[PDB]
Amino acid sequence: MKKDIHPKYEEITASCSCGNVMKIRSTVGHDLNLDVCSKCHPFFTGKQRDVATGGRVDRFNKRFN
Amino acid sequence: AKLHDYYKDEVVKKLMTEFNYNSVMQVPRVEKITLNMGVGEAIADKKLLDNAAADLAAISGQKPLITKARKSVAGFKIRQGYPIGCKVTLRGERMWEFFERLITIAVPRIRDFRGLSAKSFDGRGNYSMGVREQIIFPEIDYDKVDRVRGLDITITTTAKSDEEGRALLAAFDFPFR
Amino acid sequence: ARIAGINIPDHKHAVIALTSIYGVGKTRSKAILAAAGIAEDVKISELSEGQIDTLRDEVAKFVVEGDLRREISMSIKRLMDLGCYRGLRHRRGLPVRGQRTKTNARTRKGPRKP
Amino acid sequence: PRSLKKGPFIDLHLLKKVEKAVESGDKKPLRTWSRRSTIFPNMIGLTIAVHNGRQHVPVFVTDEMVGHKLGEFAPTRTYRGHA
RNA sequence: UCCUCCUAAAGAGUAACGGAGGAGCACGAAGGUUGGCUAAUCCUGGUCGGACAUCAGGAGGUUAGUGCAAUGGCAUAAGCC
RNA sequence: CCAGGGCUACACACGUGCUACAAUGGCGCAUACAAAGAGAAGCGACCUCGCGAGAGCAAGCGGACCUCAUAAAGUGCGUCGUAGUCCGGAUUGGAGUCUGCAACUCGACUCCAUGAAGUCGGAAUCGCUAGUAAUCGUGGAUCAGAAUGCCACGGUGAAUAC
Repeated sequence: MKKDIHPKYEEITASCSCGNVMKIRSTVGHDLNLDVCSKCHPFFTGKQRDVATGGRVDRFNKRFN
Repeated sequence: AKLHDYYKDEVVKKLMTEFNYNSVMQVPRVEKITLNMGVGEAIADKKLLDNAAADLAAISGQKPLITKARKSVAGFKIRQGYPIGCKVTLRGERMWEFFERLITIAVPRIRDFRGLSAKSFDGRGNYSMGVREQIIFPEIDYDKVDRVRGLDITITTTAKSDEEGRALLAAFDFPFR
Repeated sequence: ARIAGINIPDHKHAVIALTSIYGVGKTRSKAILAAAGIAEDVKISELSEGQIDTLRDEVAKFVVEGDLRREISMSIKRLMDLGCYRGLRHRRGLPVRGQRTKTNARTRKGPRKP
Repeated sequence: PRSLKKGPFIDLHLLKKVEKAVESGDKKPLRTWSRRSTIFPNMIGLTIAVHNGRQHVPVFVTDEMVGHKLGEFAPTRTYRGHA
């Protein structure tokens, strides 16, 4: 690489709010806590929960005996 | 980095026991990752260009190169030799660092991830994804706010098919609707 | 500071800045602060991480931005696929609930251009 | 809307004819002037020609439309354009 | 007045109020050298981005380029840095 | 005579009003001051549940006695700190209560979610000389339901007339 024009590039140690630690080399300036990470995520665990696209026979027959 | 090690164990063993292989040079490896930032408004104002270059230096690792317009078209009112876009190419160690940063910390924040497309592939092993907004990379202070300024990433593997590069990216624990 | 939809403007009060998430208005943000026990006087500026994730799980159990966007766009789309009158007024660009359309209903149909 | 302690509404003639056409199985468009009566689960599988004031417009009843009423699928005021 | 093509009849030359186009300049780099590089056009994917700017890959071989008209030429590049 | 539709449509133009564009305000909490009314197939306490619209049981009252009915601005405490904003409440989606055979065309209200134009309005033009204008709330007729209109009642209450 060129020796001056690039900024710093430090290994910083983030901790997800779910708890997982990650030692990654980047250029933030501080160890920053993300809210969600790729572990204990909705879609990476399988928690996407697609809506029932019309349960109108369940709705009606729930409403009326 | 560590996903280079995870590649050299798990991904290469899964691609060995996925396709019929003799040699370890059949199995593809990702050569490079290229960021593009297609600014296009540098014919109007000029400081947006170097601030978008600063955003690419913030998101990626190294400094972006300002690319020039090759063919001049009046339909976008552009001229030969104008600084019209920006690009970074990361290969090797910094590519593996950016790849683990894309997987681990970036795509979790992509604002209603309903599963990104899998028909995106090229025909010779290239993925291409265009983020609508650059916030999802956490390296921004957010206190600076300029514009939207989204970018796009093009990953180039030496795979031949799209089965090949698609299963190779799926070996890297990729979401893939 | 960083919640699943977008950020929170850190200088406002508690319920006032919690409402800025798409998907929760004022009484429901009041229910969130009741569930965390957070008084409304503290702003988001003072809020350390313990109160932040105690806010995060309680707003996670509530319905949030992206799936609500999907639900409203899908329900409108489904009514339009049906063939009813409500979806038909969603197709044309006129109000759906029986408004006066002789002279008013300008918000649904835009500026008074021609 | 109707209160949900009362239940749904269906006119006696419409109910009896729908039950007769479901039992005997013939799926011709039966004609009615009873737009207000709400559809039921019993009513999928039949095109029905409902009144609108001039003609009987036929609707095919599918899965989704069971909560709505019959008059939602027959536009009364036919408007084509001012120019 | 000068330049390029054709008539010009396979050396040069060769007319008409014959058929066609251009010049009265530019550049201290657009010159010299060393080192490097190879086009045009379509196809696919990709944020704004669109027939068409930017990016990545593929077919294809000079159909591209030459400071400026035409002929000859150019890959060892006379093209580009 | 009967069933359904239409009078409620909608590129458009006008009149009359309500509401906002905010700090002389918004919101939360606490607290004070009236008048005129209306009421029998009606008016509905108190009590049980509901965030609620309400529902259930349900005494009193042909009314100076019961019932709607709690008047709100005001007064006091804190925040908001000049932003399309804790201003605005239009539109839309879901969930509901009530009345009536029936709430889709086309009722009203509650609740949750969203938060449109709007930063005082060109050429013009209107009303008003005092408990008046301006601002604030209540009530009644019509009525199964459905007022931002109409008709009243009152609370704070100006400026100017050379």
